[PDB]
Amino acid sequence: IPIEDFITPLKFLDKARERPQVELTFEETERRALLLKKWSLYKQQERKMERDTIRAMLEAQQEALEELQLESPKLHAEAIKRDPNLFPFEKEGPHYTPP
Amino acid sequence: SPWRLLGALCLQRPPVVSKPLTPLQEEMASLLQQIEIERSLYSDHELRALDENQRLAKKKADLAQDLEDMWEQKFLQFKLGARITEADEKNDRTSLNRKLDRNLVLLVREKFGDQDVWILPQAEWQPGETLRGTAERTLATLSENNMEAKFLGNAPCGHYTFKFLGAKVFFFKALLLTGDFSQAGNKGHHVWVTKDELGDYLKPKYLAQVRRFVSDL
Amino acid sequence: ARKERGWRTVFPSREFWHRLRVIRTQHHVEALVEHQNGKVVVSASTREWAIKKHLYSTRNVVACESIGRVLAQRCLEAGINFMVYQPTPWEAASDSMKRLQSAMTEGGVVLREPQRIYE
Amino acid sequence: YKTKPTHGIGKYKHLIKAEVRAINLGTDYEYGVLNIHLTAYDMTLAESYAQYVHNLCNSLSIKVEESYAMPTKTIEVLQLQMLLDSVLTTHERVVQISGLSATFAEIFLEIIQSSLPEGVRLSVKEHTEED
Amino acid sequence: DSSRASLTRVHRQAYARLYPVLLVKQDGSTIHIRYREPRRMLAMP
Amino acid sequence: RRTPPLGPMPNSDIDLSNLERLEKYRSFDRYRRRAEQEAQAPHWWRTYREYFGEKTDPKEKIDIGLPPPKVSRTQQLLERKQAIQELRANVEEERAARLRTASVPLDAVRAEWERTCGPYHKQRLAEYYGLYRDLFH
RNA sequence: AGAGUGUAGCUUAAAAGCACCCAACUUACACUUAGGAGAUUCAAUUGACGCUCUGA
Repeated sequence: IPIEDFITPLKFLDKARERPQVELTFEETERRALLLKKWSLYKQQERKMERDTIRAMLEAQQEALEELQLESPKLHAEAIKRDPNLFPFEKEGPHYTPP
Repeated sequence: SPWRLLGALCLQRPPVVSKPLTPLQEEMASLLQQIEIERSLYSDHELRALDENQRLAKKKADLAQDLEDMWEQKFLQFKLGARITEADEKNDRTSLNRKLDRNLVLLVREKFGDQDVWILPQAEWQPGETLRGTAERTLATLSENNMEAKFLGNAPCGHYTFKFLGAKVFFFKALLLTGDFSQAGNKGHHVWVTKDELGDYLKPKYLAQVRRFVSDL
Repeated sequence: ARKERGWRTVFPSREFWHRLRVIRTQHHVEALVEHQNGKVVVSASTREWAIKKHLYSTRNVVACESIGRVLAQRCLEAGINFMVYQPTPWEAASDSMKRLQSAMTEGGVVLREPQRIYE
Repeated sequence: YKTKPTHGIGKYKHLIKAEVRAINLGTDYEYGVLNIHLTAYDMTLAESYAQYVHNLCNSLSIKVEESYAMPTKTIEVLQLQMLLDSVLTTHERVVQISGLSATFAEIFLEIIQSSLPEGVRLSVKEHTEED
Repeated sequence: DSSRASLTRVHRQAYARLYPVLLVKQDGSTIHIRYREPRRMLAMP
Repeated sequence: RRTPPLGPMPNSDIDLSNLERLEKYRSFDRYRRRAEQEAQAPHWWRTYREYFGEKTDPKEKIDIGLPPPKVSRTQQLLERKQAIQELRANVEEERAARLRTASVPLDAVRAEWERTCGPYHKQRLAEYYGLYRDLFH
């Protein structure tokens, strides 16, 4: 029985004027435009770094594969197993404050 | 074969403390706060405060901030767990209570004819087990510690050799779940290290090219 | 003159004499005036220095408006007064093409060809 | 026409296709259809990391079967000094993916756990009985 | 590393103003979570 | 009765093994670009271009013009670029571009268009009007 | 110490075309719209800075 809170609750009917201050200032808009462009450039840098990480340690696993082909094939098989005892993974997110 | 099948591991303590934000990121947390305040609707606390203000105005012509104050004072009496682990541990690089915003990896001092230096924990492959078996037996043969820790998968992670008939190193990756190291004053120096200090502890091709697969992000 | 009628099941319609075609690449904005046979009559690009040295960036609605004013001037100069522009729905709804069409109309070209005199 | 060399030029139903559980590859190995469960006490943070992992899986070409929802559970925490109450909500996202090699499992596990945000439960399960 | 998905806002047309709140868990540990009331500390037994 | 094709089939170099791996047109614009390129490709069957297009002789129409002026591409791109970042360093240019109120000097544009690329466009329009066919054969 | 070399991620492109991000929409993806960031390792075909490969 799939029922979710994607629906909007009935309690929002007629009082949205806690912020009738939709008027905005020109200096604010200029700051937001320049600053969203800075955010775009920053996320470009972060994505470039994470792609470098992906490519690097995929290259590491590849070089592992050809060295293992150089050495031994049963070694190759037992390092390409599907190890169905470690898939049920769980990890706590990085906390704000330590215990 | 003129080679030695030697495995190694990469036991990593994950970051516990969330990484502090850059100036751009804290500015944009503030902006996201501003715009969600602007584009929300229907705060029940604000309803209660405004309605109580209006009825108080009616009574004065003819509440919520006390609750605000009391949660503020209980916030100000409650202390946070201090995150300044640099001050909490001086420079004790062997302790697990070091930098919690970053990711850590184990390293052991060892002596060898080639290099009497810091290495990742080693074993020589017995012909009747998986190199995952060599990984868990290194975890068993480390010095008086219970790491309840998880292996990321039966797949190699790093491959570095030197010739001395050739010692091949079969670097892994493991993940410390919640274990710790008994006998903290160990005779064998166990350092917990990042990449920036892996620069200090690991010099060249056999041990410093591990920057290919150590993950700092 | 004959307009190539037909092609009712495909896009674009080829019943015209001259056509405006706009190519919005990821760096540049290109605008072509081309006959029905396929020869390019007039072209105007943000690829050229003469437009590059006055634009801040070659991918703006400012870029499209500038290339529209340049191409409208070149069309008045070449004598091409009537053309048919065939945009996709998202193109026509886009602000770049609206500023393009406004710039062309205020430049002086009409984006609707007159009807053929059959009799 | 059938007798002409240009026969079958307008064929498209071979280029298009229209009308798996615990898949394997034998000497190679590949995981089946698997669930990235991602629950949080924050709907915002849960939806954000679900969007992140969906975009990353599209970027590095793992076929996401579907991104769906598992219901918000509302828990009332009761404390006394009748007990005063604090109501918390937990919301759940599932990213169900299809083609996943045990070779690239280390790529994906390491990167997702490193990019995991503050206080989001990340657990990957087999799609066998959860519905 | 824990920022990429953390820096977001509520992407709903109709939503309440949720406040930045630290909740404690029983080992004594605080997480930034959003709550309807301005109560800054939430307690978990 | 069948006849083998006289050349490669159109959708023949696409691998049909499993259709879920291949990258895909998710856009009518991408398909339109690919289809226009394929339409401009020669092809060995009967074509609207064959029956309706102008069959000009492949004589590689002879140039009887002046030799082109010589320019130094390195310093040309250096001065073009330095103009680009000085205009991108002017702060009000960003404000005009973002507020969509910028403009362009058409007289200077047309003058240095005559300087740089006007000859080729004029040659193309002369070819379209058919002087090189009529006046110069 | 010696070779393959050298256009941003890619191109029998020559300063281009595709890839690639941020916002709007979308549960999300995708599409689209608005924006964004970029490259020719340096000196008159060679010479000398950087990556990869080989050895000590």
